[PDB]
Amino acid sequence: CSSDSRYKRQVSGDEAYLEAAPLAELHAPAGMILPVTSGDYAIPVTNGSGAVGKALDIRPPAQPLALVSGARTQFTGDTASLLVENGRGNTLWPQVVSVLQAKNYTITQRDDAGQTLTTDWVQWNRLDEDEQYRGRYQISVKPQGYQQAVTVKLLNLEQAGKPVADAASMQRYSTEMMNVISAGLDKSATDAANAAQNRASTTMDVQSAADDTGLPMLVVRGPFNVVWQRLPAALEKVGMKVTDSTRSQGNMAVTYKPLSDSDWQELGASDPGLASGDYKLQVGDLDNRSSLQFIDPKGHTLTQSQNDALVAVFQAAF
Amino acid sequence: SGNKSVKDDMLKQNLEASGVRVGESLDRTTIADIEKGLEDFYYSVGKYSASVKAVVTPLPRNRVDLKLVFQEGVSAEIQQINIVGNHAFTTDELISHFQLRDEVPWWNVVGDRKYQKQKLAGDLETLRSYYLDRGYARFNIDSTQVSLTPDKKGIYVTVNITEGDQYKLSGVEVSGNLAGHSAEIEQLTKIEPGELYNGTKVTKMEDDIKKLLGRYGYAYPRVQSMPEINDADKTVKLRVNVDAGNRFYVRKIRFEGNDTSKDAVLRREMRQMEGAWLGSDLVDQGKERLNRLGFFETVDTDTQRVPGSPDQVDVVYKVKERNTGSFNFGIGYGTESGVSFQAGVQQDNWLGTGYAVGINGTKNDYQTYAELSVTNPYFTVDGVSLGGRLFYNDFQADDADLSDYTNKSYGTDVTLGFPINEYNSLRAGLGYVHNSLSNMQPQVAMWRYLYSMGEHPSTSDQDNSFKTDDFTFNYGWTYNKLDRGYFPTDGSRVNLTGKVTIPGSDNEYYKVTLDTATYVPIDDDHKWVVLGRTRWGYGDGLGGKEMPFYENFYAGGSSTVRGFQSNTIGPKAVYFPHQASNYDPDYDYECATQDGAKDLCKSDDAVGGNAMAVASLEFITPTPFISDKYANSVRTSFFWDMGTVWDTNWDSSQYSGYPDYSDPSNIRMSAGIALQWMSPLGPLVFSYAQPFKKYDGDKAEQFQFNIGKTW
Amino acid sequence: EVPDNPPNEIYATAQQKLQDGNWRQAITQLEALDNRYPFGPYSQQVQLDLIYAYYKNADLPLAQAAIDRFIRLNPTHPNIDYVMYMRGLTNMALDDSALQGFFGVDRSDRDPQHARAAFSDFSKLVRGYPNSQYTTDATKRLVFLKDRLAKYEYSVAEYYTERGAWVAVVNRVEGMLRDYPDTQATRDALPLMENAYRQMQMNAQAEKVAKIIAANSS
Amino acid sequence: ERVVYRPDINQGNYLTANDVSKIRVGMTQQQVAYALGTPLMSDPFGTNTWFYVFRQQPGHEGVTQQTLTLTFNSSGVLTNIDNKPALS
Repeated sequence: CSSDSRYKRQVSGDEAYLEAAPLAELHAPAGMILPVTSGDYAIPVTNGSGAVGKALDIRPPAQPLALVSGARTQFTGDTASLLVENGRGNTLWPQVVSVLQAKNYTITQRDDAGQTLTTDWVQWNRLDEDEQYRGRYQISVKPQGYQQAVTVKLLNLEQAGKPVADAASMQRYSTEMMNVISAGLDKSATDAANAAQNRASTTMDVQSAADDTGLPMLVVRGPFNVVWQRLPAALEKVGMKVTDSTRSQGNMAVTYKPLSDSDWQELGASDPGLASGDYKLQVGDLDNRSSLQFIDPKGHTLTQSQNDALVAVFQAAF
Repeated sequence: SGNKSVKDDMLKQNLEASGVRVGESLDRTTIADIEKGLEDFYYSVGKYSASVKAVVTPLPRNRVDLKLVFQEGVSAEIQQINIVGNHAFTTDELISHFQLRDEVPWWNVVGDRKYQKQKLAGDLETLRSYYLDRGYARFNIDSTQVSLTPDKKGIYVTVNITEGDQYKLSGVEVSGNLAGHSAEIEQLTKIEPGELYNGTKVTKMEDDIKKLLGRYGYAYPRVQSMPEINDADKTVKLRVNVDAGNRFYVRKIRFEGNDTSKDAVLRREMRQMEGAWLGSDLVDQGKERLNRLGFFETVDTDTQRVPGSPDQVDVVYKVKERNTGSFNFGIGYGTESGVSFQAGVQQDNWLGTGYAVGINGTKNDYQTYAELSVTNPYFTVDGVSLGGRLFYNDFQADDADLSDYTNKSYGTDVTLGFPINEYNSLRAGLGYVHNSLSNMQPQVAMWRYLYSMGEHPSTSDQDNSFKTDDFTFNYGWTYNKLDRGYFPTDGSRVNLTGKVTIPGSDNEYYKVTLDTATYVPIDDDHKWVVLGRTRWGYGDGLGGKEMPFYENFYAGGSSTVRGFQSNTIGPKAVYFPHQASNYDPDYDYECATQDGAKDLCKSDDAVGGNAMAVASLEFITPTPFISDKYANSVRTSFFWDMGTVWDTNWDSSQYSGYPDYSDPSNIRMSAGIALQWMSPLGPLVFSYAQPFKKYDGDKAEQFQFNIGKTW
Repeated sequence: EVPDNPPNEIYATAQQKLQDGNWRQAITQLEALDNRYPFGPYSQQVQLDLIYAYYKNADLPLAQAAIDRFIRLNPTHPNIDYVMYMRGLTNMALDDSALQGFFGVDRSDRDPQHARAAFSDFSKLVRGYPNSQYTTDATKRLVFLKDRLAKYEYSVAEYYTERGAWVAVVNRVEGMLRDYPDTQATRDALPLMENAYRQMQMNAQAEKVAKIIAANSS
Repeated sequence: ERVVYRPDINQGNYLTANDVSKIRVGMTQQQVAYALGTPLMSDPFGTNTWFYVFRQQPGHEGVTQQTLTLTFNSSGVLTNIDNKPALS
């Protein structure tokens, strides 16, 4: 009923284990030995420098994200490195600079010729942290061999207006800066890709060619996204209005609606005679082709004759 | 999609076995395999012509979705089951014991003529056993043909056999390393002269020898029987070769799954000591005691041979903890004449310590009932119990004046139980109770008791009081051999309780009660049971006194006779005229009062009696619609209850016109259906009963809901 | 129930919910992001966040399954020590009860299976990665678990002392000496072994145990 | 007391007159284990001693114990037999 901000970063339990009595060895009296220890429950002697109890952050370590490109990304102690698609020539530096300016981050030193720069203090906003941190970073772009990569080094961190030295926070915020830059670059790339996809209109020709399963499919000669987007409208034209759908699963369902002969010649290339029950449909992904599969309410698949009626045109509805 | 018989769960587990699982890769080459496998399954059930075809649709980012289109046909039905070569018996008799049915009678609508390969194999085994148990000793199934009509809905079965001749046992010859128990083994291999050979008898004899050896620590003997047949005179001589092996010792006894119960709580029920030679009977006794405890849903045993040791084993008891408790709670008034609340906390295993702790009470404007009870089942290592109980009940009417039937009681009780056998246990204890009644409405029974106590209260005015302090010696005896602790399926439990007022108490009397519950399974799986339950009670005064009317027995309710209002069976009150202490505007006063008549008109208020006897016959059946996974968490039964309560001291000579309450002939009866569910709040019992036999004044109540174990 | 927004938006929403502390919705978002994009730039981070959320959401079996999956799929991930520490924490959490904890019940007598598993996991973490930042807490938890397991053996030996099973008592205390020689429970149990030896009239063994006790009186 | 039922507390390993007679000095540890079975109790301290204790406590009937102590040398060869038939 009552909670506090700090339950988020601590372990589910209590610090009772910190009060356990220490282990002391047993002395063997002279003239006899003690039973030989199994060694199965022997605790190695380690160093007690790290945090214990509620002062330890079990929050998952921040792994650098390869968003802009699928190349290798890795962090080591205080620096993160992220390779990019090929090397982009000399455009990687201006792209990173523009993405940096997107967040109006201040820059003090500039080495455009050498592809290096430093950033002034930046403030972070995390609901996880009771007190907000802040620190400085250095961003450079250098070639790692056959490709050009971006590297970030976290100069220092500060919370509550005091310096920090824990590796957890350093890794967390180095990954934060790298992920921010990478997410900006990837957002630019995906916006460009979406614009290109929208510009590239695709044909709506339909076909009844089957596949390895042996059934006919209302194939459409287009990529998955566009045909999936236009299928609800086409199914609405034939009266099979969509009620449930799943873009990431392909499965979709329709409901019966009575359409007369005039309505069927209006759009939908005539009646397949599917006039009973809730039907389900599936789509495919073939960057130029797309298979549409129908199933009867009983759980069976439509025969070639059943769907050939719609295959007549099945193009204006889309 | 498309499957109407095979559930998605079984299919999904079948998928994982073949490597098809969400998040994994799609092995295309296995598609055909899986498909064929499923089709094979459909053919095993008899659903020929069924098809199972897989469709792989490509989803973006190099993913796929697997849809298994099932198109099942109509299941084939066994047209005939023929046995060729049976000259001693008849086909009808032989197949009557079969699981597969050639035909189903019109009355039987619970079975069908569906086919299954495993059932056919078991059926062949049953036929072989049938022919071998009659002494043939040569029965052989030459072949078995399973045919199928060309339309694939007429499966046929045929079995070609040879009976051979009937043999008799000449004598059992047992030899080998008998480990000095030869004399006790010759008694297990005793055969009657001229008795016919019998395979099941031989198997039972082998099992008996193995069990006999195991009781002495020989956990892993080998016993094989090789009968030598002699066709010259058709006689078979058994040859039982026995090798006891090594005597095994228990090294450690471990308990798993007792996340709540203390380890000692489970260890104290063990008859098998840890550092001692093994006894299989002792291990079984420990398992049975753990089951009878009732703290665990399931109990299993595992004797694991210690690696690298020919003499030592480890016994592991694996238990599944169960919710041992009830939390009955309710509110009756809310805002009418004040506020009220109830409590019902009852724990049989409190925090896994084994203690039985129960606290319950009711606070109203007129009642302040409170009751606490704490018992330690093991106050001594051997199992000596030490219980205790405190209760305080009050009735004041929230008027703080006269004519209110004030009744304040409170008492203590200490009990001490100890076993005498593995099943029997005695109990002895001391109790103290104080009862203070005041402003009692005159009635025949209560005034008779008061006169027996030497008091002479007025029959007209309500002004009166009575204080009694009673010290009682309590005794008891429980015989418990139930199969389980919460839903028994075998065995009987008998509980006798009683008390006698030791000299020095205000009133002298004695009381005794006797419960009984016997579970008899009819099905080998213990799914159909017959429960015979009964309860008896008798009490009476010792000297010239009489048993106090607040110790009377009450019957009728969800615990004694379902279908009647609680504590409604038995004698009814008869009120004398009051002619005083009457509230004209109240209108709640009974017939016998100033506002009403001036005779001993009989009322409908149950008062109970000093003698009680109730019986009940129940048929436990599986829940018609419930997943077998939750089979043991719900129980359905059909019950027929009988009950009667009478007052042996009722004077029929006087009050002749009024009903004679001393007659035990008036037996109420009821019949109906009951359902018990082990909910998070403990056992919940719903019951619908019709009281087809009832007498005047019996308030019926067909539907009843109860919290916690009825009995 | 999870929209099909681009991957970045889903990850941002999951991170925001995790920061806000709403474990259930963050878990749903992360499951959607993991089962929609199985092998992407988010795979490792999403798996780690799922482990953390399952732990904080008391979905311990799911946390164990996720930990096993991560360990087997990424045996050499740089942040693998964190996964081992989380497995130890999960096993230690399965060895706890809140209702009994409220009443101050010493649970050392209950099933030690999960305590043993947690000890194994923490020992693996400590030996494999001595320099990890979770090594000190792992060592402290190892000490506590060793004490608890010895107390369990002490409870069994004490019960058998009450029952009069002297051979069982001797064997249990010998096992304690071989397995947990340096715990306090073994020191407490030593007099039980001496008594068991005395009852069976083996006075030489009793004298030896008494000498051991005297040499370690404290 | 004497009326509370108590089960039999069998403790140790079973010993018989023939089995005890089957072991003689000079026997190897493996031969002794074969003849009598693996002991349930040895000396965990600095001695190679085997204890065959045979306890029976039927319950309110008295406890009877036979204890056979076998002392071996470092090589594992039996050196001393000490059979105690009953408690003192």
